[PDB]
Amino acid sequence: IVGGYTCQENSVPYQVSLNSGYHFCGGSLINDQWVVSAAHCYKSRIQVRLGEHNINVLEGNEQFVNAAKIIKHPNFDRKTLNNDIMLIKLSSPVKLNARVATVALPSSCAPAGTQCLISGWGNTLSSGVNEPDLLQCLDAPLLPQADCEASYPGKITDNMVCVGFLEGGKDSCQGDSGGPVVCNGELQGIVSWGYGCALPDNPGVYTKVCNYVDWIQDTIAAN
Amino acid sequence: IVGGYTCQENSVPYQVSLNSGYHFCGGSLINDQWVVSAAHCYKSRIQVRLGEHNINVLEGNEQFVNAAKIIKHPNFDRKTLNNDIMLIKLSSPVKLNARVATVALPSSCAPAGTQCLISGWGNTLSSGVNEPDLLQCLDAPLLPQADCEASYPGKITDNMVCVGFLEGGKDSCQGDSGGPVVCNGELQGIVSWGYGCALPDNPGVYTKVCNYVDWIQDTIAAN
Repeated sequence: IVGGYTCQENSVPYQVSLNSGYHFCGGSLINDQWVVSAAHCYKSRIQVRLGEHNINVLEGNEQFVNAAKIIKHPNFDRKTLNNDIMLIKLSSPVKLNARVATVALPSSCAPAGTQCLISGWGNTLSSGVNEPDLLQCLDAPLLPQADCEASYPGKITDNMVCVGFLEGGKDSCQGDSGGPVVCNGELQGIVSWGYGCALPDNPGVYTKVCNYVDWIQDTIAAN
Repeated sequence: IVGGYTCQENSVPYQVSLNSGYHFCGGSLINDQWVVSAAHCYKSRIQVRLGEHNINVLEGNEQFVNAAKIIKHPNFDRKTLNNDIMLIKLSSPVKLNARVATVALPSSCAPAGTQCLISGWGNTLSSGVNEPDLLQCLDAPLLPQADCEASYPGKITDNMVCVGFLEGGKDSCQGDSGGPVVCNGELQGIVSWGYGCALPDNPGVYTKVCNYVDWIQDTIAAN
């Protein structure tokens, strides 16, 4: 997160860190056994870390669980990052409590103009890299699809949404990938891609989660 | 390397990749058993990969050897990155040949105005991150110490040198760390730090290797 602020400890209780020996992506806990992340965060072994605030210091609220099934959307296209969504079933349910809780799936697609919260331990600089220890938060609005399509001529599908500021300075960045944008209590987007980080006229683009609620539900049920 | 070009295959034969399960820094082979890298690339287990061109495809010229002793400069200061130099003794000597060869230590400190070659598999973008598969090369001059000190008021020691372009656009970046800047056949610098990557007025700064030749020699001899 570039241009954000440190989240109050465990105030984003559905945020998880996906770790392979190091944090490489974030995700959202949607029930006590399933996590939604970006299909481009796929790795064959993933340890999911919940209850995290400082990703590097054991603070005493963490639960670390291994992914048992990691399911990428069957139409995920690696080249356009269309359908960049993945589901991870944990190998055992987690203990839901104050610092570890669920986020709701969307009842409808949020309108342009909605303020959302994006969070993650991803890159905090618009040039070079600096990985933060503490979870970062960003308040940012959902942008009109016309503004999204204008920034990325020919690359935005109906499954992608832009969130951010066209003047730049504040955005998600590599490492935030797979994590949440929550607007009015529901998961509306997943951090997916953008050109650079926090650049003028290059807003971040997010998987539009209200397009996948049937798939997320079919898949949890069949699994 | 931002703004560079793909090196001809195995034309930088002293370049090595330091790997912990992934490439995280570069270095230079200075004899058949010792590698010089940046002290900030220190990890307790390192696999050194030599003969590399595509860091991701076995091409048939690689030699992969484990580090046996990893020695950081005793005055390395983690906060200012002063004395950012480290020596790695390989657990067995490598087979020196066309694609795996030594680079010479400096006979004197190169003058400002010298053209050098910097290489590495580090970040290729000035905003966001993109790691390349193929080794990248950059031709860049050594800058006057006054220009270096002017860009970074209060942070340049006598052990640091700037290389690059004050207009920005071309620079080394995270991941190139620890690798070589060679000028007229001798290792003159080690990729160390800079603000951002390829930004106007923020040239990269490098450990000045001609200040450490006695230490490098003492240390190889005592070990």
